[PDB]
Amino acid sequence: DEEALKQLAEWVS
Amino acid sequence: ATFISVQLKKTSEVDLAKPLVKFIQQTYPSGGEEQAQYCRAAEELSKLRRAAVGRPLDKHEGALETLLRYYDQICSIEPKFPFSENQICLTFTWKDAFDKGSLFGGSVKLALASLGYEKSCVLFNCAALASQIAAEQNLDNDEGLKIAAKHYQFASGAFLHIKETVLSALSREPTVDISPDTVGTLSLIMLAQAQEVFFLKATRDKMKDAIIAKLANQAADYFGDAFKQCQYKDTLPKEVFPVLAAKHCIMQANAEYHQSILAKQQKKFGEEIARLQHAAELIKTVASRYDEYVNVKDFSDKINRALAAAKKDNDFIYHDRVPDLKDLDPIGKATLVKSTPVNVPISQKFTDLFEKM
Repeated sequence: DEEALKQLAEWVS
Repeated sequence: ATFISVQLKKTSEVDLAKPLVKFIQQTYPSGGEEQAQYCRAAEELSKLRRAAVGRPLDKHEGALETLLRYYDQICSIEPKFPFSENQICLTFTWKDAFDKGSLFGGSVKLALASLGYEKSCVLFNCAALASQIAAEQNLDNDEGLKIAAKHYQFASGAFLHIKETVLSALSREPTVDISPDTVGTLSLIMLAQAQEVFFLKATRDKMKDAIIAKLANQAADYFGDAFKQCQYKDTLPKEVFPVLAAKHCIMQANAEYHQSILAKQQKKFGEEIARLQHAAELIKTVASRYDEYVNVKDFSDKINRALAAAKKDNDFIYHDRVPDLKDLDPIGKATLVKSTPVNVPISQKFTDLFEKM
């Protein structure tokens, strides 16, 4: 389930 | 939404230029032009301090960038000027951000002839402003969210940097607001709030209930740990401990609430009821201990709506056994948040006023 998790990590980037 | 932010430390005005100009006319026999401009660049630096740390509170990227420039500058002056040899004659005086001191006297203040002390209190105020700006954001907005998350993470990394370096750089015993214990705790608080901001992002983007629950579960760990660093301590303002205790339970209730929606989807009706009963108990605790500090009323109603509907149908239709909490799988933890390292320069498009020196 760590797919949508990267697409959250890389938003504040 | 009840967010913790930190008050800036107060300082008193200093003439940075006078003592810097006089100690530039050394090696550098150039009593002419080139050397006597590095002495008007020291006028810019003194003016920069008055700007960073003297002006009435402004809460924009305006005021923070000023502060962060000033920090950048101070750090690039440390090779340029003899100060852990000291050598030079500057005294910075700062009041403690939290300790009012006895009104049987004055402030809790600390004067020190140190660039170390200066940069620490500066960094403190960079973190504190960052926390004020983060707490200010409208979290019903995706860019508000993003500014909060970025700034809470900055503030966290910057309090943490002070924790690893205050004692090294001060030589003397620091004041309690900048000491490693207060500041390690402020770091964890900002980081908790950064995570809470990602939970709210995910709520808002209507992500998978499983995602949201792990984000809430990890927030509860962070808030749990911060309130435990405050349990035996009266350093921070009095609203801090109860807010962190409340948030730790609110976050756990959000974890259980979203994990309950997943259980239902999966037709695990007993588990749904068990998680919802846990949520309601947590939220009932917070409503009765911490009502001066949070309003938990709509969440509580929402949980009660879901639990009343759940129980009615389980009793009338499914007859699932409501399991005991110790028999449920743990909700996982998703951490989306780190302490931003302090790597000079921290300001936008920095230029050192004493670069070619």
